[PDB]
Amino acid sequence: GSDFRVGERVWVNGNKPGFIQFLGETQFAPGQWAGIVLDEPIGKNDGSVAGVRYFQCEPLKGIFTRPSKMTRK
Repeated sequence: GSDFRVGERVWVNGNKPGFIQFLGETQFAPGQWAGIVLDEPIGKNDGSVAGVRYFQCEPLKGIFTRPSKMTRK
């Protein structure tokens, strides 16, 4: 009903909660991406990929996902 916004609480596939820290295109892949800081350290990065920073968080709490792979509740 409404587009995602920075700061929104989201649930990534598998029902992993996090907050949106980045939205848009990135250098590592085409299309739209969502940079999320997860509640749990089950992520893959600190908000950067290949030395390029999109956002910042603990090294194991950041992940980038397609907006289609996350939902609100």
